[PDB]
Amino acid sequence: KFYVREPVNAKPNWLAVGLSVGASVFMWIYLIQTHNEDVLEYKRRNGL
Amino acid sequence: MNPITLAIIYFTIFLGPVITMSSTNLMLMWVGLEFSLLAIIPMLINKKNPRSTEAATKYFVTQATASMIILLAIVLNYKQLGTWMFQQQTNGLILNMTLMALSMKLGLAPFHFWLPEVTQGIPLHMGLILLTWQKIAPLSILIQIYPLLNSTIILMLAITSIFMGAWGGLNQTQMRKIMAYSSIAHMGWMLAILPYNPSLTLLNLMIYIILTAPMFMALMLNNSMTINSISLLWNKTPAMLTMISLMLLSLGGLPPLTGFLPKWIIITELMKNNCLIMATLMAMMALLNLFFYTRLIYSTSLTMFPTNNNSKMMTHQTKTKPNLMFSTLAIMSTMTLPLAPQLIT
Amino acid sequence: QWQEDPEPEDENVYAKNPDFHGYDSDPVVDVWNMRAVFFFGFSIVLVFGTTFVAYVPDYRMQEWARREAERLVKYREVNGLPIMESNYFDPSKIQLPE
Amino acid sequence: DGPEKNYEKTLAILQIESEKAELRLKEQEVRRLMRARGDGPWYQFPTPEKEFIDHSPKATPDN
Amino acid sequence: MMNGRPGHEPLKFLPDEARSLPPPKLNDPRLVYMGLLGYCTGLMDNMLRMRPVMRAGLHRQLLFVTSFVFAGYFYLKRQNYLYAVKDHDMFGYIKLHPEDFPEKEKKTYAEILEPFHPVR
Amino acid sequence: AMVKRFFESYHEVPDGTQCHRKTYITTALGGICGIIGSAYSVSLNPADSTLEAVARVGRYTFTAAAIGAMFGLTTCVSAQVREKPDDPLNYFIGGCAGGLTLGARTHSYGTAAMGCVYMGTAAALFKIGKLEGWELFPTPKV
Amino acid sequence: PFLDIQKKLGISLDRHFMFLSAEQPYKNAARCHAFEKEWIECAHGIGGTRAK
Amino acid sequence: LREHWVHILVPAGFVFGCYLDRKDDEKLTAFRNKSMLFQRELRPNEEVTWK
Amino acid sequence: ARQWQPDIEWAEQFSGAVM
Amino acid sequence: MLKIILPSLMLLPLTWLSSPKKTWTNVTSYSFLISLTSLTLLWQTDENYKNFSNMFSSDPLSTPLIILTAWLLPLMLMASQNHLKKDNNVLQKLYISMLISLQILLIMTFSATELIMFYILFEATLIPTLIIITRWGNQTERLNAGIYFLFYTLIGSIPLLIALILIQNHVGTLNLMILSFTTHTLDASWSNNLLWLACMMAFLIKMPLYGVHLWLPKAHVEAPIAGSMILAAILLKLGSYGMIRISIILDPLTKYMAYPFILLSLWGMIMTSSICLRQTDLKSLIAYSSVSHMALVIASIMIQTPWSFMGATMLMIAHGLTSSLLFCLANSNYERIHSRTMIMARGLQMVFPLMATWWLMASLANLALPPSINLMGELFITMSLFSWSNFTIILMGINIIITGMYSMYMIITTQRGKLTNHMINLQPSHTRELTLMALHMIPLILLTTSPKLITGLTM
Ligand SMILES: CCCCCCCCCCCCO[C@@H]1O[C@H](CO)[C@@H](O[C@H]2O[C@H](CO)[C@@H](O)[C@H](O)[C@H]2O)[C@H](O)[C@H]1O
Ligand SMILES: CCCCCCCCCCCCO[C@@H]1O[C@H](CO)[C@@H](O[C@H]2O[C@H](CO)[C@@H](O)[C@H](O)[C@H]2O)[C@H](O)[C@H]1O
Ligand SMILES: CCCCCCCCCCCCO[C@@H]1O[C@H](CO)[C@@H](O[C@H]2O[C@H](CO)[C@@H](O)[C@H](O)[C@H]2O)[C@H](O)[C@H]1O
Ligand SMILES: CCCCCCCCCCCCO[C@@H]1O[C@H](CO)[C@@H](O[C@H]2O[C@H](CO)[C@@H](O)[C@H](O)[C@H]2O)[C@H](O)[C@H]1O
Ligand SMILES: CCCCCCCCCCCCO[C@@H]1O[C@H](CO)[C@@H](O[C@H]2O[C@H](CO)[C@@H](O)[C@H](O)[C@H]2O)[C@H](O)[C@H]1O
Ligand SMILES: CCCCCCCCCCCCO[C@@H]1O[C@H](CO)[C@@H](O[C@H]2O[C@H](CO)[C@@H](O)[C@H](O)[C@H]2O)[C@H](O)[C@H]1O
Ligand SMILES: CCCCCCCCCCCCO[C@@H]1O[C@H](CO)[C@@H](O[C@H]2O[C@H](CO)[C@@H](O)[C@H](O)[C@H]2O)[C@H](O)[C@H]1O
Ligand SMILES: CCCCCCCCCCCCO[C@@H]1O[C@H](CO)[C@@H](O[C@H]2O[C@H](CO)[C@@H](O)[C@H](O)[C@H]2O)[C@H](O)[C@H]1O
Repeated sequence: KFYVREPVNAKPNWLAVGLSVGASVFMWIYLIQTHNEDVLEYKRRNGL
Repeated sequence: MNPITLAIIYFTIFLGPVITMSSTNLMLMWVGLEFSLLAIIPMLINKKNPRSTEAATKYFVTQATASMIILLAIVLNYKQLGTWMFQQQTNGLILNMTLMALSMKLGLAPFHFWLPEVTQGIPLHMGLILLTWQKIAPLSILIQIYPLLNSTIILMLAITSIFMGAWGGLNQTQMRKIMAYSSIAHMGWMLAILPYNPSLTLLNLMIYIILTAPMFMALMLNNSMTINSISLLWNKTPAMLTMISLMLLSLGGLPPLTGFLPKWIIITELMKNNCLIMATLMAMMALLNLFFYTRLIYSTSLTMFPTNNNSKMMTHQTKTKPNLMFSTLAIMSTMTLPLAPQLIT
Repeated sequence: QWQEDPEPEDENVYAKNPDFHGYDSDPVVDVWNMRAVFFFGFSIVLVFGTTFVAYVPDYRMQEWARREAERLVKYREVNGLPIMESNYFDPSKIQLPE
Repeated sequence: DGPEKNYEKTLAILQIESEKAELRLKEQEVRRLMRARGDGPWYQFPTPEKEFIDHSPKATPDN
Repeated sequence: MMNGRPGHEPLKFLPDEARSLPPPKLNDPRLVYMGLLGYCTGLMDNMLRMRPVMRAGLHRQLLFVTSFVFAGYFYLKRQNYLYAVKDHDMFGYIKLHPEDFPEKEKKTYAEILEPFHPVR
Repeated sequence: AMVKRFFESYHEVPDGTQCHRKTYITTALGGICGIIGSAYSVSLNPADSTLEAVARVGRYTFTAAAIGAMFGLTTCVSAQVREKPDDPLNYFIGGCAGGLTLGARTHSYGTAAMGCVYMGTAAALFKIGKLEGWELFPTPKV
Repeated sequence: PFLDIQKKLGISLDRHFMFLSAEQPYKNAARCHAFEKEWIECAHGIGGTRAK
Repeated sequence: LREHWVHILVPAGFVFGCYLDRKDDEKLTAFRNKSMLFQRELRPNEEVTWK
Repeated sequence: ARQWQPDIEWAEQFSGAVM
Repeated sequence: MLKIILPSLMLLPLTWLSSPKKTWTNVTSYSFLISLTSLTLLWQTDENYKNFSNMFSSDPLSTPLIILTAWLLPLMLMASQNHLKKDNNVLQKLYISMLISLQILLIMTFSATELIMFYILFEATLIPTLIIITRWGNQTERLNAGIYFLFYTLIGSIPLLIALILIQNHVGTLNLMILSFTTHTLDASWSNNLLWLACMMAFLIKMPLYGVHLWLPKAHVEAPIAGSMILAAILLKLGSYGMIRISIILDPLTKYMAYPFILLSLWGMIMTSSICLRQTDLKSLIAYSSVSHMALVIASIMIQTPWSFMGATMLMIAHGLTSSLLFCLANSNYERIHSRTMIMARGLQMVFPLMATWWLMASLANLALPPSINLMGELFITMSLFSWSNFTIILMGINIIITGMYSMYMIITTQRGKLTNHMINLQPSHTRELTLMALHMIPLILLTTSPKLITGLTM
């Protein structure tokens, strides 16, 4: 090792990494699905 | 204090404003004001030394006296109208006594002399709570009766608060007083626009909260109460200088920072109502805020004050602060002017 | 007294590098910084920027307006009209207060 | 491009900026009337909810 | 101002009639600036903690960008509805009180006498 | 209420006329500011006695009365020697005489200069306010 | 209220005893129940400024 | 390409800026070929007077 | 010369109770 | 303008993401290529101004100023490069960032189409500029110069914000084209007199007008070199650009409200010029030279005649290049002897014969030698001021005489006489220092051959 006192962030917190990435993927997929469901709803309610 | 006490006390602190904010009846609004007053007291006096005891005492007798006056308004109104809410027909003097009492609870000048001292005797995190979360309950009452408030009382209080907050803060070397007088001045802006557009009072409150929160968090990082204590930041947490400076300019209302938006929109809406004279003095005395905010910036980021030998040990060590909230509130409180149209309405 | 560095001394920039250009302490970074300023500063901006400005045509209609004034000063002289009228707007179209 | 584009864009801009200017003046006139007269959708101030009036027969007749 | 208008549901974030309005474009200049405000936060976070500003913690940086665009998208949708309602109420008021917003005939400059101010 | 009527007697008649009635009003008006100032003064920065307390009240109220009497006279005297009623320069001359009186009573040449300028401008803007109908505390229109 | 939570959740924490003409125990009318019940029904829906 | 990539930063900005101005034009075509001064009839294969 | 940076005398003016 | 702005916004990532040994080369290379792109604005073949969108638009007044700003960024980088060589890397990149930020705001400030947008950008420039003067200034007085600069501006700028809001609450908009085509004559009531001062004092302070100018000699005398270059060349011209833009909506009150300010400028310029005769500090002598030139610019704008505007626009660009050249030259000595006293170093032509040539040419531009555009401005301002009234020639005659004395006295003192031979640290002029002077002087000579480009709006 290098540090006498082992760092708290010695290795990635894989729980947080997967959770951190998981939320991001979910939010983009939810955001994009929501957008399409709005453009369809928007068009449908207005005769386009 | 043990976890049971914190859960009970912190829940009650949170509970108070939620009761005041969700309540139709005035007595339940008063009840929420009591919950906040009672539960904050143990938090303020936790360190138990001569100064926090005086702070918790001055706070209690001020806020209890103001509570009794508010209750008198709620009761004289029930005598006059047989109802537990203020009406268009509520006596004029009943409304004014409510205003003065609530301003006494907010710290608005000339009922302000308690606030800088109480903020001085308590720890930084309870100053954060006292100068932020504790203002929502009295303000939420005021926003519910803005059609009724006498504007002459409101503008004299706001003009006074902007002047006294500027003059008071100009003489302070203690950071906690600089934050109290900062609060007094901003409450002047929230209150000045209250009878005209209560939505702008909420914008000015929210922008003030997200500026005042990280500023306290920044002082809580090294526990720095003085101008000389905060001057050592270049040799302690130099990564913090970039955002302390902007937040201080942002608190000062300087463009193109988010803190210009509240003053600018309040001035704009005041002059939609022909409130020219008051608006001009308000903006002209807000300049004094920027001077003693600038003086702080001079001492911290734009110069390097002398440092001491023992600070070298401080650098060998590793800090686990600040948290992810400081960065989020720092950016939003300074770099969000280009989103102004989405904030006003 | 307090702990403080002494004031740093008066260095000669040419002592170690006699071809010092003024930009950098490292000779190789130094020459390429001089070269960049001369190329983008003089060969590109001043030369092409000056050329591009000399061939902007009819700048602000300074040229069209002359070509048009000659057309009008001819047309009006042969047809006996005045070279330039006193009134700009026709008096017919102007309803004055009574 | 030719002068057309800059000219007709400037016409397009001037129209946008002009329509906005009239809407802003029209909103002040509207807000002045709704607030002072309470006959519009804005500045409606609360009056007690009548759904909580007790309509039952009472202990006494005169009510 | 608009607190007590008719049909105003309490604490409803995006009422149903907002769905008749076109959604914010995903790459809206306003949403994109949210993405950059998120990215800076991740950079400021690394700076405050003494980490490599751009290399460190990309999972955090990705989630700061995603969080601000996600929230900004829905917040933008609400402000569009609030702004749409403002015009809706403003114009329907003009219609219901025509005598208060009279159409005016503006004279042409042929008929107007603007005073002349010499600059000598 | 009467006490409001009295202070509106100041603008029933064009400036420069009924000169003593106006001088009396602004003398009372200055006294009211002096009394309000003393009340805060004695309460927040209390004196060492009680006679010394009352002395400070008298010293502030006569000084405040003196400023008001010199303002309301110099304004009305200038406004009729020049025969120019609707004129802010009258109130600038009166406001400065008020400022000069303040410095005279305070043993401070510096105050007289600051007082002559700051109060003269404040007095002029009060006149320009009444001509153009600016309100200090307007009521909500929009 | 400032956060019409009670109205949103459809509950009534304190909304049901706001005024005299509210429900009383054992159906005992309050003094001036008739008049108040009239005033609250008159000023219902027209807003505060019109009602004044 | 791990110390010279920075040279697409500014050239990209110019290209992105030029494209952003081409949109501002697309948004302001409400008076294209309608001015009292330049309005004319469209030539055979002419769809718009300017783009 | 060298950039002036605050000395002990300069900083002692923020060391009081008031400014 | 988004093709001049977006690439400029990219010099900030490029500053930070570049190597330590490439920051100064890379940024200064791309700054030149950005000032080339700004020449596209000069493609004005018609009498209609360029309107790019609802935000930005360029006029014959805002184009010379826009270009002068973009060209000045590469100049200031080279000026700041030798006195920052001892700073660690993040300080250099933080200095480069503050200079770029000042170029981005300045370009947006001159291209803005609405007064409120102008005001915010016109106030944002205080931040990078306050940081520059204070963080990187040299003497203890830099702290008092930042306050004087910050609060002269802000005190003047609060009334302007009020007045701009009143204009919109009444007209409905702040668009500069609409306010031009719908302007209504103002009444001569006592309220509009104050509206006039409200709209003007902000810009009259930034010029600065005589009387309220003590911030400028304080700011200059303590700013780093690039602080003085931007101040003397662009930030003073924010005042002039504002007054021209907003004075359209202020008629006819400018026919009488201007008298106090024509008189402070005409008399004030003599007071400032005569100061330069007895000024013991070289950087101070130039700063008062700026105050006395802007006096004519104030005086000529207040009379609103086609000639007076034309002379002021030329003098704005001419002063922009000339004052900056002087500050760079005074800095070149200062970066050798670290003293600003003008009489300390003498006879410098003996050891800097080429740098003594630039001194002469800068000095000749300052005293407005024909045919330089410095004279065209002074000459067309005099012509208009003569028509306004014939006795202004008395005061302009004097100021022209004094302007010759302190210009040559500046050259005779420092470049002639015997050498101050104890100054063994007079190193030969750097190639960088000489390029910096050629870049100031060549454009100034080129603009004399094509004066059409800086005639402004009226001509
Ligand atoms: C902070 C909010 C989140 C927590 C939410 C609330 C639930 C908390 C659950 C954890 C509870 C632990 O809280 C528990 O409190 C008790 C008293 O009640 C403390 O116990 C205390 O009283 C006991 C009584 O016999 C004695 O031993 C002694 O006086 C003291 O230790 C425990 O030391 C602590 O373990
Ligand atoms: C619905 C319920 C809502 C619950 C809301 C909860 C809000 C969050 C409250 C956070 C409180 C913790 O925040 C507070 O942190 C500070 C440090 O800054 C600690 O405070 C500390 O101050 C100094 C140094 O910092 C120490 O000498 C001291 O002994 C210690 O108390 C407190 O012990 C802790 O209480
Ligand atoms: C509108 C334009 C944008 C304005 C942006 C505002 C930028 C911030 C201005 C305030 C100054 C920031 O403050 C600046 O902090 C940096 C690092 O953070 C310090 O930097 C210097 O000191 C610290 C330690 O002391 C080192 O980590 C650093 O490498 C060194 O260069 C500067 O000494 C200080 O001046
Ligand atoms: C028509 C215009 C008339 C202009 C005059 C009206 C304005 C007068 C302003 C007087 C200002 C103060 O007046 C001046 O105060 C000083 C205070 O130094 C006092 O002066 C006296 O005491 C001071 C101590 O303070 C001594 O130093 C001084 O030598 C002595 O004369 C006097 O009271 C008066 O000399
Ligand atoms: C175009 C430039 C115009 C320059 C104008 C010059 C005219 C100056 C006239 C000022 C005359 C009054 O002179 C006045 O003298 C006093 C001397 O006590 C100065 O004031 C000084 O003394 C006073 C006492 O009176 C104290 O409050 C204090 O120590 C200080 O202010 C004032 O600042 C100055 O205003
Ligand atoms: C020494 C410098 C001080 C500068 C100021 C100079 C003050 C001298 C002028 C004395 C003014 C008397 O103040 C007097 O106040 C009353 C209070 O109702 C004003 O009264 C006015 O406002 C009230 C609002 O309450 C209206 O209802 C009323 O119709 C209107 O007259 C008078 O218009 C004003 O004349
Ligand atoms: C017409 C509109 C124009 C209005 C312009 C108003 C601008 C206001 C500028 C505020 C100046 C504040 O000035 C502040 O106090 C003084 C001014 O001398 C300076 O202080 C300086 O001089 C004082 C003497 O009084 C010394 O005590 C101090 O050691 C020295 O630094 C401060 O360093 C500066 O911070
Ligand atoms: C030291 C700072 C100086 C502050 C400078 C601020 C700029 C000055 C602005 C001009 C003065 C106020 O200008 C004011 O405009 C308002 C409306 O806007 C009008 O004033 C009037 O407005 C409307 C009618 O329009 C009336 O119903 C109202 O009672 C009255 O206030 C007058 O036009 C003028 O009284």
